[PDB]
Formats: sequence, C-alpha cells, structure tokens
Amino acid sequence: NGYTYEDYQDTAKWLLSHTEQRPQVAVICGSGLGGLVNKLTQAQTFDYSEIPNFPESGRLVFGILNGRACVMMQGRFHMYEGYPFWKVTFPVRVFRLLGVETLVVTNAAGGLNPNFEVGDIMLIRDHINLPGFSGENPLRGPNEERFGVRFPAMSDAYDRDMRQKAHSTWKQMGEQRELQEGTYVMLGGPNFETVAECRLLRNLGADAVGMSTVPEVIVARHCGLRVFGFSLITNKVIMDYKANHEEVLEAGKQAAQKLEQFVSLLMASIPV
Amino acid sequence: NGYTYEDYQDTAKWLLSHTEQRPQVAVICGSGLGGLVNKLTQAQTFDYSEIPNFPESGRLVFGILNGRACVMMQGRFHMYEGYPFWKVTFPVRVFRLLGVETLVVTNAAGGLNPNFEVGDIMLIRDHINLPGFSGENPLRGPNEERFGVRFPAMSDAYDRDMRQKAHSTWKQMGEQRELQEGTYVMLGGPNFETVAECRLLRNLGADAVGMSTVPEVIVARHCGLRVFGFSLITNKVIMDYKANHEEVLEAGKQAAQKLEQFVSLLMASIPV
Amino acid sequence: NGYTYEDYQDTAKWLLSHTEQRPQVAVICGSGLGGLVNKLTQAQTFDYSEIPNFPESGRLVFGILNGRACVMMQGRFHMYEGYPFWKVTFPVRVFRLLGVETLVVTNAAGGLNPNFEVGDIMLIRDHINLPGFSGENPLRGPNEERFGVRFPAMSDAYDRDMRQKAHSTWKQMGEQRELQEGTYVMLGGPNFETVAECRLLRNLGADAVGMSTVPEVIVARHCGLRVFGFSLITNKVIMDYKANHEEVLEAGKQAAQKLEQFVSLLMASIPV
Ligand SMILES: Nc1nc2c(ncn2[C@@H]2O[C@H](CO)[C@H]3O[C@H](P(=O)(O)O)O[C@H]32)c(=O)[nH]1
Ligand SMILES: Nc1nc2c(ncn2[C@@H]2O[C@H](CO)[C@H]3O[C@H](P(=O)(O)O)O[C@H]32)c(=O)[nH]1
Ligand SMILES: Nc1nc2c(ncn2[C@@H]2O[C@H](CO)[C@H]3O[C@H](P(=O)(O)O)O[C@H]32)c(=O)[nH]1
Ligand SMILES: [Mg+2]
Ligand SMILES: [Mg+2]
Ligand SMILES: [Mg+2]
Ligand SMILES: [Zn+2]
Ligand SMILES: [Zn+2]
Ligand SMILES: [Zn+2]
Repeated sequence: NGYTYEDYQDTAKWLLSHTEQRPQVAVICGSGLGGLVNKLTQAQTFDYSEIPNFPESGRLVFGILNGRACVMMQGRFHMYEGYPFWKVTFPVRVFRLLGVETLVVTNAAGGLNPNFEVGDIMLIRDHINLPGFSGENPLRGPNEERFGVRFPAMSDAYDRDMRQKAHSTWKQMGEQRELQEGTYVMLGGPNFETVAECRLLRNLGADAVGMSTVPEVIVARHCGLRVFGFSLITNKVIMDYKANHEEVLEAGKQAAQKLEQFVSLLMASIPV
Repeated sequence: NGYTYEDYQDTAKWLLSHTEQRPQVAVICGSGLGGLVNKLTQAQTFDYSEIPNFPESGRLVFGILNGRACVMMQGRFHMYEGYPFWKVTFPVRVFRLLGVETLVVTNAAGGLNPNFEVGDIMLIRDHINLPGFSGENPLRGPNEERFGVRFPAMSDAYDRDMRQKAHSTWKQMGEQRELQEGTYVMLGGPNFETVAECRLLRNLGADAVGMSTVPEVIVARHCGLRVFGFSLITNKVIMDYKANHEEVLEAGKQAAQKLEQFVSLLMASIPV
Repeated sequence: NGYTYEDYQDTAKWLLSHTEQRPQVAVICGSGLGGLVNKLTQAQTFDYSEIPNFPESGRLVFGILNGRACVMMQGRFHMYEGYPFWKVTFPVRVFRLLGVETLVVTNAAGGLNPNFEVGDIMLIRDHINLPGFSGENPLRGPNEERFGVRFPAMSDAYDRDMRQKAHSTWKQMGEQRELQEGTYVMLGGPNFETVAECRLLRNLGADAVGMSTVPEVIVARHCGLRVFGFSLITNKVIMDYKANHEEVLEAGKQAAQKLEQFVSLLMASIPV
C-alpha cells in the first residue's frame, strides 16, 4: 500500500463532488466486456486520467441500470502490466468510501473443465490464488483497521445468496445452455500457458484460468463488500500435444447480448 | 540481505555485553505460545526495540530452562507484515554469532490431515516452501561464506535424532494422545485459505498449514544450526462447502500446560 | 525491464563493431557445460565485464561450429543471485538484435522421472514456470512491440522440427542409451529441495528440476527466436525418507565428450 488512508479519502471526495450519482453497486468489466455501460441511464463518465490518484489503464461510468444506481469500471488493471496489487485494487477501496455495498466482478477466461464450451458463462463459486501462495497479496503490509481486519476469512468470499439469485434469474431468461459454476485460478501472465501447466492447473481443481479478479475480490472482502462474479469462457484450453488476444476479443462481442441482459436482470435482486 | 556481515556482528556484540547469559539453544515462540518464557530462571529480557538492528514486531528473553541455557523469541516476524525474508530471519544469524548450536521453532497451524484433532502437537518431519518456488527466499542474493554454502541441502533439515528423542520424551510424559508427525506447508497470508486452496494443499502432501517458520529453518540450516520443531493444531480446516484469530489465540492457552512441560523436558536431551 | 530499447541497441552495436563474426545460432552453456566453446574455430572471446550493459556472472565466445556461425554464453545468470528476470535475460534480446535466429539452451538438472538415470540427456519438450504463476516474469511491465506481442503463446515454445532432427542425429551417433524427453520445471533456489517438495513436483508432471532456462525461453519466444534445449541429468532425486554442487560439477565432465559431439552435429541441421 503506497497510498495513505487520506489518499483514498481525497479521491472519494473528488468523485462525490463531481457527480450527483450515489452508487450502491460497482461492476468491474473485463476484457471485451465493456459494452455493458451502454445501457446506463443518466450516465456520467470520467476517464481514469481525470481522477486524482487513479492508476493508468479506461474510464469510470456512473448511472442507473434497471433501477439500481451503479458505477462501472470500463477496463481494469493487471499485475502483468507491472503494477503492484495495491495499485491494481485501489478502486475497490474508493468504492467502499463512496458507499458502495456490493461488487460484481467479471472476466474472460480459458476453460479447464472438459465439459465447458466456448460462450459458456461460469459463475465463480471459489478461487485459487497462486500469487498469494508466495506472498504477493494486496493486503501485504501494515493493516489498516479503518478498512478491515488483519486476518480476513476468504472461504465465504462469493456470496451464496447472490449465486442462487443468479441461477433463478438465468432460468427466467430461458437460456438453452445451463449456467455453469466453478473454481477460478489466477496466474500472473502475460504469456499464455504451456500444455504441462494447463494439465497441472486442472489437477489442482481449477475450472477456468485467467490473469485478474482474485486481488480485487480479496480487497473487497477485507473492507466488507458483498461479492458476486463470473467468467466468460472464451476458449477451451488444449490439454494434449494456439491462443491469441483477438480470440478473446471476438468472443467478447459474441456473447454481448447475453451478458448485458443477465447483468441487467441481476440488479433487480441484489438486494438493496 | 540488506544487512552487512558487520551489522550481525554489532548486534551480537551488544547482546554479549548486556547479559552474562550464554545460550546454547534458541527457541522461537509462535502465536499464543509465548508463555514458555515464564519458566526461565535467572531470566533477562530485552524488548526488540532496545536491540540495535532488530526488526519491529516483542522481546528476547535469556535464561535457564531445566538445566539448559536458552534464548527465546517472544513473538516473531512475518512476510505478510511487509518484511522481506532477510529481515524476518535476522535473529537466526545473530543467534549463531552468539554461539547457539540448536534452534527450536514452534507455531500454530491449521490441520489438513483428516486424522488430526484440535490440540494435537505435530512434530515437523519435513516442509514445503511455496514462496521459495517463486524465488522469494532468505538466501536470495550474494552468498556470505562466513555463514554457509551457496547451495545448501534441505532434505535433512529436521534433525532425526531430536525427533526420536521427542517421541521418547512424549512417552515418559504419559500422554493419552499420540504425538503426531507431518509435513508443514507455508504460504504468505494474511488472509485465510479458501476451500479450493485447502483441498489443493492437502493433495500436495501437506499435513498442516501456516504463515511462518520455513524461512527461519532455511537460514538456520545454512549457518549450521541443528533444527527441531512442532506445530500446535489449533483447528481442523474445512474441506467442503469460519477461521479467525481469537480461535488460534484461545487454542494457545488451551494446551499451554502441555507445551511448556514438553519443551522443558526436551532440554534434558538435545544434547550439549 | 530496467533497460531502454536503446540500451539493447548500444550493446549490439558494440559487439558488431568488435568482431567480424555474425552468428545465426546462440547457445547458452549451463553448469559444467562450458567445455563446448573449445571446438569453435576462428573464435573470439569477450569477458562479460568488457561488454557495455552486460550483467555480472563469464564470457561470450563467437566462432564457427561444424560449419555454422555461433555465439555461446560460457556461464549464465540466475534468479537466486538476486537478479530480476529482465537482467537474467538481457543477452537473449541482444542476440536477436545481432541477427541470431535460433537459441539452444542447456542445463544440469535433477531427475524426477523414475526411469531416468545419471548421465541421461533429456530433450526438453515442455516446461512448468513456477515463478511465473506468481507474476515473476521477464515480460512483466510495459510491452515493447519492437520485440514482440503483449500476450505471447508458450505452448509451442520448443520447436518440433528440431526435436525430431535431434532424435535422428542421436541415432546416427549410435548411442546405446536412448535420448530421453520430458518436462522441465524451474524453481528459484538456491537451496536444494526437500523430499516432500520432490514428491510434489513429480505429481505436477515434471520429469526434471532446475533453477534456470525457463526465463530465457520465454524471452526468446517473445522476440521470435526458434528454441531447442536439453538437460543433463546429473543425479536421481530421492523420493523417500544428499545433493551438492560438486556432484553436478563432476557429472558435467563425465558426459563432456557426449554433449560436445551431439551439439556439434545438430548444427548441421538447424537449419539455416
Ligand atoms: N491465463 C489465461 N488467460 C486467458 C485464457 N483464455 C482467456 N484468457 C484471457 O486472455 C486475456 C489476455 O488475452 C486475459 O485477461 C482477461 P481479463 O482477466 O482482463 O478479463 O482474461 C484473460 C487462458 O487460457 N489463460
Ligand atoms: N495459513 C493458515 N494459518 C493458520 C490456520 N490455522 C491456524 N493458523 C495460524 O493462524 C495465524 C493467524 O491468525 C497464523 O500465524 C501463526 P504463527 O505462524 O505466527 O505461529 O500460525 C497461523 C490456517 O488454517 N491457515
Ligand atoms: N533445483 C535443483 N537443481 C538441481 C538438481 N540437480 C541438479 N541441479 C542443478 O544444480 C545446480 C546448483 O548446484 C543448479 O543450477 C544448474 P544450471 O540451471 O545453471 O544449469 O542446474 C541446477 C536438483 O535436484 N534440484
Ligand atoms: Mg492520474
Ligand atoms: Mg530498532
Ligand atoms: Mg559492466
Ligand atoms: Zn472539478
Ligand atoms: Zn548499554
Ligand atoms: Zn573497442
């Protein structure tokens, strides 16, 4: 944490005086998932570059989505860019200081579970934090009690109530493909995995693999936010003897109409 | 290593001129295990803050325990506090420069082995250093030959002679519960593990999980110290679909009379 | 990357003006494998200390090997020495700027596969990057497009064509022992592994374990180099309840006549 408690306060104060919007829910939009901001009403956008203390990516968009006041991150930060986790997760603590109570995290991931198929939406039921095993953690350093406790529990990170609400909502949508669920594993990147690494990750119990999200979830739970999230399976990883960026980028627009409807409906029952 | 060889020497010299005690054994007391210092005779305490070069935690207590001259660390340092391993392990090299020959390391840990039960004492037979897999190691950097070799072996870290002496001593005590043995795995922390992570760690062959000890053992072996250690199982980790700090704190006082007797008896046969 | 693009250019320019040699192949010689430079004709050596920007180890030797113009690293750099991966891999990008098209990487490793025997040569078919799981990666930071893409694929890192050429060449040599193949796993070091760690690594699917190579391969693939490599199995790791440096050093001279012949023949078919 290269930021003082006051830095977070200064940023939150700036945002509160520049918009009349007062979000109750924050949504972090992953790779190729930034199209959700388009459905917001009474929207107000701020490029990250205009906000004091924000890291370099992207923009923050406030607005109303299906009755709920939200704030969305159009673009996120990654460890592979050279940013320490205290920079990657800066926005999460700011959201808490704005009065946000729930965080929705989304991402694009590679499918490790053999039953998954391209286009599947996997509700995140749990995660595996590989960088955390070695000490790379956003909570490393002196603990700030004004945010949370020294040793936070992480076994109940993904809200059970919201996950059931998610399944009920997916049923009302009348989708032919079942809503998937699984464990998300995060690794640093930026290179893609070798076959041997993919086999290993699957045997660790992982269903999907990506390069983000886990740090943000840990910080959100530390400061008391309710957490819900999902992965868009953009490709099936090969487990025997290639993957590119445009593949995940194309897959993004592929299931755009699907994700937008889903997230919009979930706002109805969060709750408040 | 942000410390010069001279820094270690300066600290050892300070200690040698401020107490007449000349310890042969050093004991690092973990979470809720600091009550052992109470049985020391001719004791002398120094807060870490009074000792030149010591990291910030805690106190060092010299004294006689059941016939043996000892020095105990009442409180230790952790990677999750933001300290590099060269700071976490500073005391170990100082002990070597004082003439200490044996290091006893203790800690509180979560039980991964299904047969373990709360209150069990697990002798550490081996360990798994996860942070070490990624390069986070107290020996990283130029090697100081005055302490040890460039590529130290770690497969024989936990002295076999002492482990058998430990079992014989535990038998003379007449305990109803058998003395457990197992592999300790260290992860960075400070958050507690998710269910998926717990399942993974068990399949890696780990019997107990914690956030310390391994760095100190590696440094002790590098500089030639005999090593012995154990974990107090404060709780059984859940492997299916919470843990707090006061749970391990309460469990500490729970088996206080047990640990104190055990450690005191082990001093009898170390040997000298 | 603490180096600017210009730094790489300055170093490459220095080398190009100090030798008439123009290598097409670069070979990194591992522990006890530096004897290959002896067969070079029209050789020219530069201690790393004479080359602007080079890290501290060792020497670079240019020359002709069995008809092919080569440049060899007599000694490499390791993460355990305290060097970040951007320093460890500096030479690889310089080689690309010299016009090198293929990189041959060699190392000494511990055998995890039960069928391996001391003296065996294991062709590297794939790898597992443990430090990479936690973010320690030579590509971490802003991406330099003049070298490669932001998200490079790594599943096809070890050239299939060269691996088959390797097997054909090994057959013409008339060796009694078959040429082995397997997955190489890299860990930080400098201490050697415990029994519990060895068992774990084997279950991850690793056949050989060492403290180098992976970073260099990742950087080579990022900048477009064809990659081929192998490990000299210097010892069989114990999987039940010691290893030193002179053991791998002695094993090096043991299979010197073997490795030298093999590498020399492979130059014939790389191709050009
Ligand atoms: N590590 C990894 N990432 C993958 C794979 N398939 C898709 N991804 C996505 O590729 C992207 C890079 O092309 C990664 O970042 C994004 P996000 O976490 O910002 O939403 O998700 C990741 C994959 O197979 N492995
Ligand atoms: N990582 C981890 N640590 C645990 C668990 N159960 C008990 N612990 C203990 O919780 C403590 C934090 O509440 C950790 O530090 C101490 P020590 O290593 O300083 O003796 O041991 C650790 C557990 O389930 N996981
Ligand atoms: N990590 C590890 N390294 C081993 C083992 N057996 C041999 N090695 C070699 O010991 C050497 C240290 O004695 C390591 O560095 C060299 P190189 O990567 O520079 O070629 O290879 C490594 C082994 O069992 N484990
Ligand atoms: Mg700014
Ligand atoms: Mg001080
Ligand atoms: Mg120089
Ligand atoms: Zn203004
Ligand atoms: Zn004094
Ligand atoms: Zn000159």
